[PDB]
Amino acid sequence: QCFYNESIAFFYNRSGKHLATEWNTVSKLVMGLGITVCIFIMLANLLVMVAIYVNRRFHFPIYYLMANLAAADFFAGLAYFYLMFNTGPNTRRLTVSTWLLRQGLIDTSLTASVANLLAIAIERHITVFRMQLHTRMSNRRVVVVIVVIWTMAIVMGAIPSVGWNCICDIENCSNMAPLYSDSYLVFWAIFNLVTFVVMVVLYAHIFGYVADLEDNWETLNDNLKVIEKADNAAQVKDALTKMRAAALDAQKAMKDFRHGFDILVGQIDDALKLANEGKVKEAQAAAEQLKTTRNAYIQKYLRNRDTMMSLLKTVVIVLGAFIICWTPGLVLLLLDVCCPQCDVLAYEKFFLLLAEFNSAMNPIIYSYRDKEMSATFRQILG
Ligand SMILES: COC(=O)c1cn(C[C@H](CC2Cc3ccccc3C2)[C@H](O)c2cc(OC)c(C(C)=O)c(OC)c2)cc1CCC(=O)O
Repeated sequence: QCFYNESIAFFYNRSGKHLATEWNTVSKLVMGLGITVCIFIMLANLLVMVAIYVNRRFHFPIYYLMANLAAADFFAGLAYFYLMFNTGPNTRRLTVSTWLLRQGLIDTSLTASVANLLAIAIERHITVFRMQLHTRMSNRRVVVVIVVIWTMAIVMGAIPSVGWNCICDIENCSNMAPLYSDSYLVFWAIFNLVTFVVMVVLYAHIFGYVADLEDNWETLNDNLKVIEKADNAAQVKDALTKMRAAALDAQKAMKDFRHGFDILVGQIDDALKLANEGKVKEAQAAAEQLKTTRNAYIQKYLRNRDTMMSLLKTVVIVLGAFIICWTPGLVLLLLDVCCPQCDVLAYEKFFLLLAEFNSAMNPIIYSYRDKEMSATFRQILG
């Protein structure tokens, strides 16, 4: 059993897995659809890679990482192509080395996209707290990041092919993968799922913080209108106190915004002292000066935040579609070794195609969300 010159039939028969010898009706269609999707992945992801390369506006650290994510899908298109060419009766034709090759290329392609989305999540986590994009230094750093993403992918796709397999542990072979160990699949599934959870936390921290600044901005604009209304001294104080409390929370997060909001804190505190003395008319006039202060920075940050949030939402849709299709397949790996006789693993071909379609979903997402990219795709074809 331990690295014997045994065929794939030996491993597949011992575990509760099917092995065909004849050309089945569903095997012809799963191969037929499989290749058709693979050709589309190798064309749609290649089109968006050329689009970022030729267009001047897409020469930024965030868009270079998107091209690498497409390159990972392009590699996946080649990985699933070799898989679909060796499915059904052609599975028997595979040797021990060639089985680990088709399985290895798929494991490499997943962690290539997993580390890419992880790097994009970190990229968006910095740019939101840094307001705008970085300089040329980051573009040189992105090249280094791309190397780290692909190096991690090659290593993660080599770990089961460098000793961690049930070849010399034939009794601890999984029902789904007859050459892969149960201990590896439990580790692999929990590794990719914990990465999905920490990525959700990263965007939840971004959306939560954006919501907190907009809430403080809503409190600042609403209470400003209250002071404008001819009311008593007590009505002016309660509005300014609500503004001072909103400005201190907005402060918690280059030196332009850090020393920008504190100017408003000073102007509100000076307007508050006027109301405490008894000067209601002077307090309303000082609050009118706060309106001209905020109107000077909305032309420097509010116009640029809309383009940032438009790209941020697009990224979450790419990540969202990735979780919804890959999680049932990864949960299936856990139920394969930790749930014996509770449920049959019949839906194995369905979850495979579900994750395969995602490699084609990414250029479709950028086509209807990104305005500049949608016009660039037509320029290449013509
Ligand atoms: C193709 O048509 C099938 O019918 C078919 C199905 N299989 C079995 C496995 C699919 C499961 C469904 C699925 C979907 C998404 C993620 C994981 C999983 C596991 C597959 O070997 C595999 C194992 C993985 O874990 C290591 C992963 C990963 C990376 O998590 C993997 O990436 C999708 C794919 C094999 C075949 C064909 C060969 C055969 O057996 O004759």
